[PDB]
Amino acid sequence: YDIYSRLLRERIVCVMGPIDDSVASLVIAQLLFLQSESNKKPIHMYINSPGGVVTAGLAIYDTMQYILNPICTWCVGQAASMGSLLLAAGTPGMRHSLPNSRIMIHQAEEIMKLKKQLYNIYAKHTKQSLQVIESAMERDRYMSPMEAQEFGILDKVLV
Amino acid sequence: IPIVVAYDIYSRLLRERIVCVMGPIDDSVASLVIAQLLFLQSESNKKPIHMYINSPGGVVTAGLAIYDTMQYILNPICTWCVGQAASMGSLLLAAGTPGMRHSLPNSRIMIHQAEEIMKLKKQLYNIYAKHTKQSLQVIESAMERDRYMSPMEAQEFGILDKVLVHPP
Amino acid sequence: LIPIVYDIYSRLLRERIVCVMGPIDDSVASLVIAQLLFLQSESNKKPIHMYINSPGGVVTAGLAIYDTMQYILNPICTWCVGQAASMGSLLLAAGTPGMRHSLPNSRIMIHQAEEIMKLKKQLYNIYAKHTKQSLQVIESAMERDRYMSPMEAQEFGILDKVLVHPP
Amino acid sequence: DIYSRLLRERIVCVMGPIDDSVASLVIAQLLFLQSESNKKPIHMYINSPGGVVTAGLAIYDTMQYILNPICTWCVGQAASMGSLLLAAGTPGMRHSLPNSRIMIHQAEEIMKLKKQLYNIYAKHTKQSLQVIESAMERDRYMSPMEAQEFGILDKVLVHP
Amino acid sequence: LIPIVVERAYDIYSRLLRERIVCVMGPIDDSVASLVIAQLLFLQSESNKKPIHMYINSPGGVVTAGLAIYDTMQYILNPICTWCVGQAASMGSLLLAAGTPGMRHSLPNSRIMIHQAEEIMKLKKQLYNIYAKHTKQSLQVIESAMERDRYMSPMEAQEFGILDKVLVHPP
Amino acid sequence: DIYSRLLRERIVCVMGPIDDSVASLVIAQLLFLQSESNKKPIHMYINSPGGVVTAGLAIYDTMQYILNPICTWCVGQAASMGSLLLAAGTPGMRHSLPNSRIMIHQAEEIMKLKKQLYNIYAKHTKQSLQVIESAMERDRYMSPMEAQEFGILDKVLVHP
Amino acid sequence: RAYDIYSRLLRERIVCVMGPIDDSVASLVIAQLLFLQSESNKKPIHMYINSPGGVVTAGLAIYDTMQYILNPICTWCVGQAASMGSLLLAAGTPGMRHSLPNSRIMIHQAEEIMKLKKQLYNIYAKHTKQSLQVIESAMERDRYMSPMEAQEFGILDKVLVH
Repeated sequence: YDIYSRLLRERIVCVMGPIDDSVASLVIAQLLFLQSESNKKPIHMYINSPGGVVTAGLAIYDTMQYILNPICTWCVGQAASMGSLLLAAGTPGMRHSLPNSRIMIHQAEEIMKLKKQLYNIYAKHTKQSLQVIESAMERDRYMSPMEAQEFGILDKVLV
Repeated sequence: IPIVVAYDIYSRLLRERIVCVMGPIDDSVASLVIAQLLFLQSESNKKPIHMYINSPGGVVTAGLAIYDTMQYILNPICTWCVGQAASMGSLLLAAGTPGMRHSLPNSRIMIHQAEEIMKLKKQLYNIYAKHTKQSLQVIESAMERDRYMSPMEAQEFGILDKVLVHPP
Repeated sequence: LIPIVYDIYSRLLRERIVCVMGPIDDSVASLVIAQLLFLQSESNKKPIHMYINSPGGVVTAGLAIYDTMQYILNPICTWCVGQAASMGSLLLAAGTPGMRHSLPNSRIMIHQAEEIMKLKKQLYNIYAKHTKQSLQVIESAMERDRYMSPMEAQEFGILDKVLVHPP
Repeated sequence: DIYSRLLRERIVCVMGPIDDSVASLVIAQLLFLQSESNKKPIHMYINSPGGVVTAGLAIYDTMQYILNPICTWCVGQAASMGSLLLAAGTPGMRHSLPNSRIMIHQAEEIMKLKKQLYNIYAKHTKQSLQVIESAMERDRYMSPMEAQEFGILDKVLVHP
Repeated sequence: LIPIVVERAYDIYSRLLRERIVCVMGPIDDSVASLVIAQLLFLQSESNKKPIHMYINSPGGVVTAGLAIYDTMQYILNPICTWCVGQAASMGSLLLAAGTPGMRHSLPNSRIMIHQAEEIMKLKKQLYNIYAKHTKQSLQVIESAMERDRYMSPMEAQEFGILDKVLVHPP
Repeated sequence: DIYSRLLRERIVCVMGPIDDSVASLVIAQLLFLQSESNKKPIHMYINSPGGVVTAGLAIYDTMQYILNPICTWCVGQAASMGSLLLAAGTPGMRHSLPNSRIMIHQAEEIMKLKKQLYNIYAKHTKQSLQVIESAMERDRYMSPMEAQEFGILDKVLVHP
Repeated sequence: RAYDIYSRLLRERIVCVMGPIDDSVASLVIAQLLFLQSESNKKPIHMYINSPGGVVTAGLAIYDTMQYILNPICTWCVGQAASMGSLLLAAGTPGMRHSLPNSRIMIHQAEEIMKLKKQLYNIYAKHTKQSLQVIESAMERDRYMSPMEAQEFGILDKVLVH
């Protein structure tokens, strides 16, 4: 057992380092395998992502929403734009984050269309309207997890 | 890369009859996927295979190689789209057992891609028509247009069979 | 990389399925000939399947594979997958007459000091021995650089049968 | 692996520059060892020229999350985030061998980022904010004996 | 990568060593010389009389590495069975001729060539003498023929004395 | 593996540069061998052109904390930090082969670190600090016989 | 392939020193040498040399280990032995330094270079029985010596013409 494999036995899936197509392949593979291992038990996902490809991160967001396990997401260190989506996509009520975490939401025409999809999915999961998020995506700033608990991304900031 | 107990994670999923086609379609990916399928079809003549696509494109002859073997295998084939199925990916996506080319709601799909390339394009046209039922000039118009499509819109063109907003 | 427990190619090798995929170089020539001589060691009458997907290759490595294929008594079924270009077509042609197959969309193509023109006569000669067409016929085919469909490969004798679904 | 045989005896070797890759290994060993037991401590060997700021924080809050006592041994150089991790050891159990060197030194999020480091240093070293603010600004490696009066180490060890 | 056929599982090359087959394939190097020399020493320890088959496909290589292989080939008391496949050019031709007489072989379709710091001369003068010993040709025929740059058919090499049989089937 | 076969026999090979990477392994191997036996000798073989000072200092620190007698064998050259390791063998069992090549030669912070090097040589070579000053200034490798009179070695052996 | 047949060759006490002598090769060679002495203090060791020389301070580390050991060392030059590699060839036990019929041998390779040059001369002089004057003159010359020239020089004892 590699420690990553030992962790996977306890249904802990890491996402750390920039989300590329290869990390997505491993994360999707583990998730599908963890679903077939159990259609009931939770899965824990640890997010430390400085960034990610939009179509890669969208594939993981799809897979998480279209899987029947409860997904608990933990912010360790930083969840940049693509990671903040994946954090906010964990099952509502079970999105934890560590005290000194850093969250950032901010990121031709097809890119605007996909960016429009991101606006819509962020509005659903954080339960803000479209216009609130339209401004909050525009501001290129990190935020502390206490502000993110109020903004609606996190549920409980864990110390 | 994770291990599971000693199978690699992919080696475990291959037991669940799942073929991961990700990344560019190249000779190695085709060689590996063709070989995977030959094995899986030797384990059963009837059990549906699941092929999961996230691919930006690839070599035209490589995608045709997987397409050919997909036709020759007797098993049913679920073809799922996670992320994107561009260029040759859309042919592999279209090539599943008609009626069960499933997909995931936020995917993005793109059919768009001397005389060898021209004659070869007239082959892609015919095979898209057989799976998507469309007419040849319609395909040539759509293929000529370079813009992503949605899984709702993809199902209206016929490439996808069912978007799943969740497991049913 | 490769699905392992005893990767898939060792697993395919066990059923006498010998891949030649990617270009034919001396490195792959060394491996392919070794597999053949092993498979002849375990059983001599039984079939061997060779799957060819090659864009081309170094002429002297393919020739090494070619006369190795001739040397063994096994019937060698060749399967053309995506490409049999240049030497791949010659390796495809080397199968036991009747058993050189293609998938319905593969592209087959035979176009390629003093030794190179002498090497080409050998290529002329060896294509002719396997395709039964005349010598000037083969010199006319390879002078023009074009890919040709599997239906045409049947009439030229390179294939014997294109298989959409098994009989 | 001599490294994996040191994991059986509850030793985590944070050596080399701190990066997200080093962070993934380190936090994973820590979470595993807590699952093994909640009583026996974790021995942490720090030797790091430098570190990604958010990586070192990810170790620290993982450090402070676990119920284990964490024995922190500096060997060689514990610098920048390595000094946060060196301070991050449980109070009463921060060690060094006598030849080591230590350095605390290191867009509004950068300002808030540097600010949150001040608070954590103040919590564990118990020095006031102005003391730590000036000290981090001083680009100077400190000797362990200076670090010990500054409070970062409980014990400097000569021939234990 | 190499197909791992199971038996403990051997590489396909390790399987062929069991059958006493040494694959000298690719450009001859100091590393290939070490690999090939070690295999030959192990094979004599394996059997003091049973033959050793050497498959040669070498575009050439460093002469001082080729000679190191050839020297052990001469030293080893077992019969050696040198098969040309593909090509045996420059130093690979010397090993092709280094097998026991009447047992050096060539596939019907191989291409063979004997054409290749003043040691370059004294060593080249060495190569002529070893070619003279093994091909049974005189020194002058070798001197003039080695300067000709041209691959030779297996029939021409047969009549030169390098190889003893070109066949189509094992019989 | 051959190197781990030597570890079974209590041999630790500092072969090549003393870099952060190799210091981590040698420290780890040393801690292991202290646990295997609390009394049996530990043998060290040195062939080092040099390395980074802070990593060599981490090796020296551990060698001093390990209780056991450390036999330092010079095999090849011991340049810069390797000679400090060689001089840090427990007195009475610092050895070298006849044809070995030995070399002690090497901002404010480098000065401070280099002032540390002086004393650690001084207390092990039994030389006055001004003497270490002059003999650490000259860029010249010295024979094992010359090193014995300076104070680095104890025996220059030709056969055991 | 490379490193398990050599593990087999370690079994019958053959140490392959091939490729340029670098400290990694030198450190592995001495590690094998001490290990083989640890197996038996009296049995022979076979050394196979094909090296286009290498780094002098590590070749002296190899050379010093060879004079250290109790087991007799037999050096078999194959191919070419150059520079520092020729020092290993000379340093086998007198009476056990051999070569193939057509190997090639060469003895040619700050104050440290000058001092290193002097001590190499003593080693060659001790094991080859020449005068230091002969070694100076013979070490300047760049030429490779034939095996028969090397036997008469005294570097080697016997050539395996048989």
